[PDB]
Amino acid sequence: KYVDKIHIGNYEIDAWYFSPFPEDYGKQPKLWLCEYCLKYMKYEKSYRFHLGQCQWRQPPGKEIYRKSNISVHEVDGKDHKIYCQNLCLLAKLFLDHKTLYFDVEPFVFYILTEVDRQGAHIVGYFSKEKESPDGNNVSCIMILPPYQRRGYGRFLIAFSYELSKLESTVGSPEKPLSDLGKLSYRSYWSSVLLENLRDLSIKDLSQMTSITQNDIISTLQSLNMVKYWKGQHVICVTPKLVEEHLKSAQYKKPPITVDSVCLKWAPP
Ligand SMILES: CCCOc1cc(C)c(F)c(C(=O)NNS(=O)(=O)c2ccccc2)c1
Ligand code: NA
Ligand SMILES: [Zn+2]
Repeated sequence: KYVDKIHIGNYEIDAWYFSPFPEDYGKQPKLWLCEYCLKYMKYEKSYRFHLGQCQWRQPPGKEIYRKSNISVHEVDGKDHKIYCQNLCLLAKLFLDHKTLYFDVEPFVFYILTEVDRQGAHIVGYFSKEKESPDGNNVSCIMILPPYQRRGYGRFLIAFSYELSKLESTVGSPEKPLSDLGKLSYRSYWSSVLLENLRDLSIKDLSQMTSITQNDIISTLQSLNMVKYWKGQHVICVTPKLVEEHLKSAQYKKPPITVDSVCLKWAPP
């Protein structure tokens, strides 16, 4: 029997996938998780006692982004091993393709939280390899179900690319992406490139956005905005065609913006 249900904060959440919590934890009808330190527990009573005792009111690591009540914490896998292991076990409940949960030292984790009077409440995260040979600026990215499709995933996607910009590099999320992950990345890519085309070669768009040329090309192909000439993809769009796409339905929800002014981060 596997963990099939968790209590975290004020949410009960059904699992989507197997995650390798220890066997005696999976046998319980429900797993209880401290929303601040991510300690997982077998019983409501041990959960209630921990809450009265736990002094954490936010993730560990350093707050590298804060605007109003939106906050991002950078957490090194080597400095906060247990925390990051528990984060990975949590994420695996909602990610089919994640495979790494206990060797967290090669990773840095970026925790998105939403703050109120009580503390900084975890929304989701993405992990990133400290040294990515394949040029991946995201290893795994996960939004907890009650926060999905509400702008938090787009924020985190945009955030990963702001780091890539500061690193003077391009990057792409590690594949395979989840079903909702694909739609989210394609929508973010379209929004960003269409906005830049409204306000340029494919190499220019890549340097301005840190989106890889392949991801730019595949996105422009889905928008039918690229011509092919003698082995080279070429951007072929009229300023009116861009506006037609942009005012369409799906680009109407107001995003949580990444304000680079509020991002306190220096590249390694
Ligand atoms: C738990 C498994 C998957 O977890 C995720 C992962 C990602 C990358 C997500 F983006 C989301 C998510 O919630 N997307 N919807 S969205 O934020 O409103 C959005 C709107 C427009 C353009 C992009 C995103 C959930
Ligand atoms: Na649920
Ligand atoms: Zn705790």
